[PDB]
Amino acid sequence: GIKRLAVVRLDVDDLGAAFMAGFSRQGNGQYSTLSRSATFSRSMSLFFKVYINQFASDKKLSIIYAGGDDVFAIGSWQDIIAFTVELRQNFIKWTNGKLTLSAGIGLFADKTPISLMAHQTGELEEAAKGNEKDSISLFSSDYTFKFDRFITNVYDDKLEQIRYFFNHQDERGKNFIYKLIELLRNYESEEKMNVARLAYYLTRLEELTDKDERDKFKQFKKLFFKWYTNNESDRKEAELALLLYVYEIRK
Amino acid sequence: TFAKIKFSAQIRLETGLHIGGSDAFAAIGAIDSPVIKDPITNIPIIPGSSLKGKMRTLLAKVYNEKVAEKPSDDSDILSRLFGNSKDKRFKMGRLIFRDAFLSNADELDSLGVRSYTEVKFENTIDRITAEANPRQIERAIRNSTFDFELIYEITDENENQVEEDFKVIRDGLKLLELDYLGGSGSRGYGKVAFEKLKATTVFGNYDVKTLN
Amino acid sequence: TFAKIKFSAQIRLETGLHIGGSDAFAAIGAIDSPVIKDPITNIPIIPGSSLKGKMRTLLAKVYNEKVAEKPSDDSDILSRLFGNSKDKRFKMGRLIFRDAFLSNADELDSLGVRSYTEVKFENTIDRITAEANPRQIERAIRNSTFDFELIYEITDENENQVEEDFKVIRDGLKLLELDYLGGSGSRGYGKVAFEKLKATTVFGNYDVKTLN
Amino acid sequence: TFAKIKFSAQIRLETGLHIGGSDAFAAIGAIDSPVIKDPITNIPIIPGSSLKGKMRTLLAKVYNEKVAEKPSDDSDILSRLFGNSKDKRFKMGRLIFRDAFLSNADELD
Amino acid sequence: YKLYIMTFQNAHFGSGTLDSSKLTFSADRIFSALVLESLKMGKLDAFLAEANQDKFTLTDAFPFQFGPFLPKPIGYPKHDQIDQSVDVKEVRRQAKLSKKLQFLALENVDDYLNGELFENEEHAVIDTVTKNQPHKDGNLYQVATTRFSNDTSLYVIANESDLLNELMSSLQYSGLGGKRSSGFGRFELDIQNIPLELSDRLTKNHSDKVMSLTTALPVDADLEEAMEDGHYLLTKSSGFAFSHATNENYRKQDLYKFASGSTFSKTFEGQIVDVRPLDFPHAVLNYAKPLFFKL
Amino acid sequence: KAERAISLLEKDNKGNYLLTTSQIRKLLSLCSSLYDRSKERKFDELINDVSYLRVQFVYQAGREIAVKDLIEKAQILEALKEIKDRETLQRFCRYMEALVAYFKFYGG
Amino acid sequence: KAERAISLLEKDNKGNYLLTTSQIRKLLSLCSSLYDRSKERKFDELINDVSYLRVQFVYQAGREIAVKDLIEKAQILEALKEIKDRETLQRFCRYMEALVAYFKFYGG
Ligand SMILES: Nc1ncnc2c1ncn2[C@@H]1O[C@H](COP(=O)(O)OP(=O)(O)OP(=O)(O)O)[C@@H](O)[C@H]1O
Repeated sequence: GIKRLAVVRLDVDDLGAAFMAGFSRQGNGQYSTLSRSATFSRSMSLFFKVYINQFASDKKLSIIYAGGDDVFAIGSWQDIIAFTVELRQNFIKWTNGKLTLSAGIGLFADKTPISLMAHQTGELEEAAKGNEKDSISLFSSDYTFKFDRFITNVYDDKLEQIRYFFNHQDERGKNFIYKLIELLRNYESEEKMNVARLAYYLTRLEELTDKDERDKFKQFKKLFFKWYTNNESDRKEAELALLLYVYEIRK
Repeated sequence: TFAKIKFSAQIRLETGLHIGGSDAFAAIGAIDSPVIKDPITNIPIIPGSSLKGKMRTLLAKVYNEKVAEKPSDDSDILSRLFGNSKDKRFKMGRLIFRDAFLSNADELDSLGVRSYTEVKFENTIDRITAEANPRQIERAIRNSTFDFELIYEITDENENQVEEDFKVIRDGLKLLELDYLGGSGSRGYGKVAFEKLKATTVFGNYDVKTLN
Repeated sequence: TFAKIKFSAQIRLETGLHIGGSDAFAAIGAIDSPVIKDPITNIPIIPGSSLKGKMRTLLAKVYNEKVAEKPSDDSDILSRLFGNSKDKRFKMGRLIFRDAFLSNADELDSLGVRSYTEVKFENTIDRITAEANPRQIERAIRNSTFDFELIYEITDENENQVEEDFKVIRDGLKLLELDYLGGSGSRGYGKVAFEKLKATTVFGNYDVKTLN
Repeated sequence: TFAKIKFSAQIRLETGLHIGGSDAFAAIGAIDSPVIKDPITNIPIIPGSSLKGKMRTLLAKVYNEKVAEKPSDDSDILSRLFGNSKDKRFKMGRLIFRDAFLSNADELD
Repeated sequence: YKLYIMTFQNAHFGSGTLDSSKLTFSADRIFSALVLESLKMGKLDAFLAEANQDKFTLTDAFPFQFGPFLPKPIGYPKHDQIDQSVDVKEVRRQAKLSKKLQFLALENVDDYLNGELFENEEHAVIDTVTKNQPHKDGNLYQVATTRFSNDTSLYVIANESDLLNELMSSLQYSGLGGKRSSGFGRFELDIQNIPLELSDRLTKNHSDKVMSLTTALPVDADLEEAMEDGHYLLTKSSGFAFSHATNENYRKQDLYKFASGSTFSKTFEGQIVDVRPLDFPHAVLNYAKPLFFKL
Repeated sequence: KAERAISLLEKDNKGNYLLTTSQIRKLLSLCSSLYDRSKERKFDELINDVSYLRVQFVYQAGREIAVKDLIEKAQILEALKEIKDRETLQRFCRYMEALVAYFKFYGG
Repeated sequence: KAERAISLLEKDNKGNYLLTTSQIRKLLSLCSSLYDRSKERKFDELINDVSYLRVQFVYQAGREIAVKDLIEKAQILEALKEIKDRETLQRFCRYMEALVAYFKFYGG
């Protein structure tokens, strides 16, 4: 780990619906009673103002300003990342997958002014809405995904797979991730030429290791090459997995 | 009465240096503090605060008359060239600097190089074990010109000391070349070289004769 | 009061050494870590990080008064020459090194050689089988001069110890020639040779007499 | 306290040897591994890697107390002379060798 | 009357605190800069008798990207334009896009009042730099910068004379706002003669639904008479003074003015307020000369 | 350039690449010693290195069968004659590195 | 140098090269023993090695028929007289290595 900290600002996206005119589906019921619209704010206030204290327990963070709109969770990023993606999972089951959610996690330095520390993390919220509505902004404004593709792909069978299929290689084995990240960025000007260079880095790691250890490294070469020539949005997913692994074990 | 002396020159880096920038977002291929670049493009640049914070320290140790302790309160003969928040005789700084941008990209791509910043492997020896803390740095490439312009202006009172002011500025330019300019420069990372040191006027109110 | 002493010399490598480089791309025929060079070109150069860390290690074992344990905390008589991040009396170092560049290319091409680096074949014997682990390294060519300049400067306080400062520097130069310089040099790869050891003044403030 | 002992000697080859050098390109008349020489000039020299790898092997079979198996892990009485990558008491070696260069060219021509 | 096109590169313009910064800056920054440098040249008394001549005025920093830009009208349009009525969620989500907008194009000054909503063009991104001090307990501070891109320039409109063109000739090589003792203010003055045939609606006589800019400031003889039935937004602009004979540098009093683009109804007058906290040998001048656009 | 180097190298004969990266540790390093020297000086000065670089390819086509099947297919001798400019010479140095990366991906 | 060495060597008579690389393991090593010594000393000192190097070519053209047909076509004896400078002598050493590469390219 590092001696830094992250700041997340989880805010509810859509709010004009389910309060003004969004319950209409049948001509029989009016779906416009004030009681039907008043229970919407009460049902969500229990999750964004009461359930936040229960879900933030046994963690190295502290919630600040736990309201029904925007929150302010500050603390170490060892538990904030595991709390932002987890809080949305409890909101989908509570709403049956009918209300989207967006936020943004951004690390900062120590002993920094809170003015720009809370303002830079807020600019990523507005930048995470250029596509449509169910998007997300990671550490920077370039990682524009759909959030749902993180816990189901990146956090599922991508970031977790490296923790047990690469942890055996240390010191000498950790001299290839820093270069593969640079190749993932230089793709517009260097398109076909960058593809030919990728086949060389996949063979340097397999040859520079133990013979008995080669049995573990047997499927990571094919999975890493397929994730480079398949989709433009898929190429940015490898930059996030390789960045979270370096911040895990280091120093 | 009021002139604008501009010291236009080209900083030639004869040795790759390393200056820690802000956060790690433009170069996350390292383990320590990377080099600051441009937020729009991807060109390694150097801020102008490193040129004033280093030249003033190396100059206030030979043209001083008292042991310093705090900035803006040592050697009044040179405090009027940088700044002072205590003396009423002068407040503004008559040496406006500028962020040196890398203008060597017009002929660098024709030769075909690696990229813009390399990675150097460094470690330490605890005198009890082998390799300890396999860290790494991010130095700068060799041979990269820059745009450095030092602005000098008089304020009427600057009359019977203009010729003496050029002696301090000219001596400070050649003194920076004999010292590192960056981080961890004790092993030989900085050492700049002011190429084509010339001075011209823009407003036109003072003749040029003390070129070199 | 304030002088600039530059120890201009020519490092003549009488034996090809090997220093662990960064990425293995200086030659597409290797298998291990090559030698770090230049990011723009491809000339075999030696960094200055391997000079300060090796000269102080081979010198702090004879000019000391206590068994060391951690760097930057042993032998106060020579801590002011290199640097110390713990003592409040001094922080900056008065011995600035420089990355020596290969300047022997002005006459090497006239003779006609293969290239700039060679590939030496090495292996090991497990005392139970034949050849084991057919690895290979990359040493440096013989007879290659370098530009080594040691920047020295005083800070007024350097008064009643200038004659003692040159005794440690002169002893450390001849002591480095009797030991390897680089990695895996236990078999006899380093062993430098300081040719034309001279010292001149650039700023002009201290007379030269203790040349040799 | 701290001395420098240099064993200056002259190795006289009474019998022509053959050490497999680098690539087979020193001459266009060979087909097998020749002898390593100089990359710049062309003088037959012997490296120092063959001296440490042979002197330590022939000496660790008479001044030992246990059957060896792997290098840098046999006979502690002589491990401090060469080096050990496992013992925490010492890491560097106190016997620095040198690549012997042929200096007989002053009278061979 | 005459615009002065100038582009910025890695500048700094704080608003409230030194660590924060904005893409633009208030109009009082330009007026408080030419007067401060007039004493260093030798004509401080000449410019004092020129700013108080009614016809002499300045404008705020407006963007210039292949065409002059103007701020959006505050409060306009009213509750009558819905722009493609489809659903209550689509109309409510697009109304905030016009609120976060900063400046409109010169050709959209008439189409925005009829019914058109769009996102503002990305001019530049807010980037910050870090600094510290080794010989002072290892302290550090954070400041923000403004790096323009995509050919983002500015322009200021003033009056043509044989004295103003020489005072602004040295401002491009002397810094303007932010950290001046580093190089955060150097620019290049692009002089021009013919502005534009459409941007000539600057009047100060008749009142036909005008719009005050450059932080207006009504006079004591005309405050509530022109404030009733209007659209404005109170801001904040203050800071420590900068003198050469005080040994303390007293704090200037707060002057909560307005914003660039406020729509009132009548025509103001424009005065020059003097900021004198305790005592000073000079007088802290201020702009406070809003213009009007016919819209 | 990089398009015809992914299908021509795969089209061979008998499987299991007998030639390894150990017996080709010279002709792949001499071409790298020319790319760095072409950007420092002109092309009219390096006329002696071009003649010697071509001999290394022909000398290896008679001592091993794993070389004749690579030069005639990839047209190594044909590219050594079309070059004549500094910009054209730099293209041949990048084309040689492409045939090495794909050679180790399918085998080794 | 290298352009005229690919067409003159192919133009022979009877096929199947009877001369192998085993019977020419002397004249190909003496030329390499002179190129490496020319870069250390001057040309006026190695005047005795040049005279002995020419005799080896004439001595081989009388003991085997596979040598007379190679000297008269490649003009080996003519190039040994035009040389007189250190730079010119280095060109003949590189020309001899080119004839060996193309010799095994067609046969062996
Ligand atoms: N917890 C809550 N319960 C009920 N109403 C709420 C709650 N939080 C916010 N609101 C309503 O939301 C309105 C503000 O919405 P806002 O304009 O911030 O949405 P928005 O930012 O435009 O959404 P989007 O970013 O999707 O465009 C307020 O009028 C308030 O009544």
